[PDB]
Amino acid sequence: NWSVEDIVKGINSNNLESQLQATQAARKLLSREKQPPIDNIIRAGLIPKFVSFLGKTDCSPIQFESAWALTNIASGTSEQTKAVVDGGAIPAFISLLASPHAHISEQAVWALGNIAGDGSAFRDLVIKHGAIDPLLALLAVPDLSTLACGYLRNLTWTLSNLCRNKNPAPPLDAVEQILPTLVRLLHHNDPEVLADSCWAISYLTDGPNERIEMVVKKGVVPQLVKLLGATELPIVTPALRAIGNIVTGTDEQTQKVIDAGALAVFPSLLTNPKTNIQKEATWTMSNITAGRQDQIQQVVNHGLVPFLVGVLSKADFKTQKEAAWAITNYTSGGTVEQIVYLVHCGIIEPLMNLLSAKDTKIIQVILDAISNIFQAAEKLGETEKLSIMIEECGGLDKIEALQRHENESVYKASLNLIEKYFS
Amino acid sequence: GKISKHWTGI
Repeated sequence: NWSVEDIVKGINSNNLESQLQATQAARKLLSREKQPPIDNIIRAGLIPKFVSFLGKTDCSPIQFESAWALTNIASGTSEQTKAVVDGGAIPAFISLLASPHAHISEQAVWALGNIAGDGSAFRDLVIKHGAIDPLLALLAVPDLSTLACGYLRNLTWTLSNLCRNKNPAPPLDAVEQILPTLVRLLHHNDPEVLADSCWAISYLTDGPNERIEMVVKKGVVPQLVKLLGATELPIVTPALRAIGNIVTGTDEQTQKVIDAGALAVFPSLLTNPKTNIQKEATWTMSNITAGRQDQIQQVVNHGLVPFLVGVLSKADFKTQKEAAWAITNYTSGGTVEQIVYLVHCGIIEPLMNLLSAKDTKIIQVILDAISNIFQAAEKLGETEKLSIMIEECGGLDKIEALQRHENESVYKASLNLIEKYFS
Repeated sequence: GKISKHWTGI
């Protein structure tokens, strides 16, 4: 393991071979686990030299070594990635994509992935330099299965970074050019390719309805639903996120998710041991119950109300919070019959128990569900019958103490509930 | 987000 000083010497020699030996030595240093001396290599002014070696077509070994060395530097902080880009590395790396040498092309893929992964500005700059055509050409084979596994995973991951951040989101024509290939990857058998593919789709669906639409039009929902029930957490997580983003769109878009059979997967998702899965499953449910009355009926038919009642009863506070939203949306847009069914499932007790929460936000969401529920009772003149259940559980108190509160909306609704159904 | 590589060596 050479010293940075010696590496500088080798690179400064006008000896191609000496430069090769010094670059490899640089690569090995930047490969350590114990904090690679990235900042020193940068201050030493080596980046421009490395970028220069990327263009030495007659010495592929130094193309590889320097590509690798640059990749690890680009894998650092934004300041470090910026250094690589500032060195002119982008067009040099795109030129390597078409190298007859797979290991070199692969490093270029990897390098661009880290550059694009720094943020939207670098992501777009990489796109402006025309990285998309070359990248897509690499996956231009009839059956993905004939590609080396490790190589396919790298490309997938890099394409994923080209889909990622939101300020701004990737260029629309870039997304369109990418989608077809991305969809082939979403249908591939490698568990890692499947995971990153799902992350890419989850990014493309994090935005305006128009964004969700171009992904939905590619018929990916059914595959997403299938992945939604995979046995690997790494696949489930991004699939559920993508599903979650899609149900934030139009009711027509949400219906594609329900038609694909997504709801049958929620019994296990809403009881998943993984706190995060449970929380995003409930979130997804709250945007489904915010749909039409016929979609709320689908929630009911799949027997998901008891599951919502359960999560609201016992779960991480953040999961319970989404549950409240789900119930408030359900109570807000559902029929009288659907709301009655909700009460027969036992929503009152656990909903009351949450009024003690120390989070003003969940108290407003719940008092809202209570208003909604009473409003339904009113059409059944069974108001008084509910007004007792809420006393029973011991809610008449919490709504009572919620009069003498602090946040207006709260004691405004609290009080409004008292004088009208109780006192 | 970002990932570095490390092995080989000749």
